[PDB]
Amino acid sequence: MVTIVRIYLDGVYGIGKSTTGRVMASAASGGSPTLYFPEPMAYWRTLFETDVISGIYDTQNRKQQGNLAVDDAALITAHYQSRFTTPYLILHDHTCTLFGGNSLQRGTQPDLTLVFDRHPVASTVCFPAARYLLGDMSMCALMAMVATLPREPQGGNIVVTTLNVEEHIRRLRTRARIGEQIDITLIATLRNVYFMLVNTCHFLRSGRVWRDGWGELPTSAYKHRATQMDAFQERVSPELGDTLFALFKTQELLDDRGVILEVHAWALDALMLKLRNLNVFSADLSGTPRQCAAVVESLLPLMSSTLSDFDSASALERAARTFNAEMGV
Amino acid sequence: MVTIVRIYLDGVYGIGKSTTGRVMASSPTLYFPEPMAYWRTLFETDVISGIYDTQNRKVDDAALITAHYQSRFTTPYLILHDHTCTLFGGNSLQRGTQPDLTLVFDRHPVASTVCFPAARYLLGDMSMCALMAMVATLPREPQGGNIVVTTLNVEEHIRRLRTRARIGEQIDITLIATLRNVYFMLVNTCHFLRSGRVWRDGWGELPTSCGAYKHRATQMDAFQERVSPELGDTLFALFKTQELLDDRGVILEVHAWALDALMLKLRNLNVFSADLSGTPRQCAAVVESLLPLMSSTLSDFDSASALERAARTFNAEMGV
Repeated sequence: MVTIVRIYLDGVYGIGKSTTGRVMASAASGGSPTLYFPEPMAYWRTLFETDVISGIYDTQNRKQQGNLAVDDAALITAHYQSRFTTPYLILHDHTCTLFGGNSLQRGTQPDLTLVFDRHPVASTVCFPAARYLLGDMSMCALMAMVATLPREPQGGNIVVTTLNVEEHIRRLRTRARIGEQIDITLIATLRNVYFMLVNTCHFLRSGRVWRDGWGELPTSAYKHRATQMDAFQERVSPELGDTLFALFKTQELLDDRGVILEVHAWALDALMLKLRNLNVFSADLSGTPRQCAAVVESLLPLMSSTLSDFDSASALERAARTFNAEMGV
Repeated sequence: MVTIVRIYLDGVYGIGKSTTGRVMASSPTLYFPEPMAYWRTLFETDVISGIYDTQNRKVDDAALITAHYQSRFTTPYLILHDHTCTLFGGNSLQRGTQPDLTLVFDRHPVASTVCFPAARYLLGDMSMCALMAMVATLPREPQGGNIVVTTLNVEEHIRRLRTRARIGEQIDITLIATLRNVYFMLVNTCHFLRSGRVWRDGWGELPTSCGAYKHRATQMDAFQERVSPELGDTLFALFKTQELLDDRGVILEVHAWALDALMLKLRNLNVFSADLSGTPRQCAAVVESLLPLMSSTLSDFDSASALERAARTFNAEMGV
């Protein structure tokens, strides 16, 4: 038998996710034998007749320019948003058959650590949520995305990466073209959405449910605040209004009476059940890559581990080798 | 402990599955209808109008808009699946008795995520990429599921669809023919997995489905139901395409994983067929007759009440 700790590293782009993950996988970094699963980049650019990275931001240009109807521009955007998801769903279907069960917090160092660049939450929930709040996407499209989030089986750990805005923009800046513009509005919205995610999991871990405070909560003004730089944070004890659930109390989902339809309630039930099994953490990436790797590394004692066998652990290693080689550039 | 038999009534449209379902409910029987309101009524867009109106291309951008609409068909199915899968219970077994409760669902997630799209790249209206996209979103069927594919001789099917259209309408006959082939492939896939085999058994010794295979899959009566089918009679066969292989002709591992998922997700689907030639009451009788061959799960009193609540709500919210 083999003890396994699995970690999804997530957050806003340009913070230092991949670099931290690669260092964590290194071996110069010590700790437990670690396997890194990078972003499925080939899948997006190189394996099919289209570059989904192109399309996404490009559609936001064609719509601005007046190159495609705004009704069409919300539709082809959505389809690309959908394509981001596919490789994550596939990786998830594959590896969940191998983690094993017996989730526990065992405190000791595992036989083996897995590190995934991004959890399926990123492309099915967070990124679409951002786009909906900015007005690039409808509620109906968001629900299309959100419904495709898979259930996390027992044992999962998600580490959301944090960083002060100054340094984050500075980090994007160094990596940007000549005098290329940075989308401050998107990052600001994406930064809040990830705080809403961290808050949500805290909420659910404290035994609370999306109905706890629903009647009192105002209708979702809300979208203004969602784009406001630093309007949201990691909260000690989260209230419904600090979580993702709050964006769903809007008119498009309610009665004539003002009561949410039971069918959208079912949708919020599913989002809850699906995030239940994600043990949540924060990691500040202020340091150098080495120091970042250590900030995440020191979260291990509170992390959940599963018991798997030697044959599955090997199957996870071939998976990682297969994934790295098939997803590069 | 309440004994539950859930059946998914599925197949190509315009045969009479909804009608059959409604009659079965009139052993107590619940009927979950299609999420019609969800698709047409609850939001600004009409996905049934949309996917038809998007075919005002009759050729490259349409393929992306029709693929997005396909996603929207799926949404309410994933929502209903997530709510009910909690309540069915475990202990799957073919007990051969009349259950305390039988659930009739209009269609399974497999229709919208696999059959209509999931490599519906077939008519060339959608791409392998857009396909993998839908197929990946197929939910895992928990133990005890039963699927009944409705079959109908093509003459009576075409008649039914015609005696339902108005002054200047069309029937996408070429879509109807393809769907009839894809649903046979679905039946065969389940028989094949039940037979103990796996998508790899026959894979090397299968011709690369490229160009010719798609054209064959759109001909009326090109496929049929077989108890012992060849790999080429299944949904697995359509994924051996140049688009998914490397230089040396071997399927990439990531694509292989997608076939495993599809495989695994279909495992607990006990498949049946039913001929819908007769009257609505006869069709229901045909389906009712398969009951003692089906899987049943053991649920608690509280969960079966929740399922009864589920159907009342769903019929209430999804009408028109």
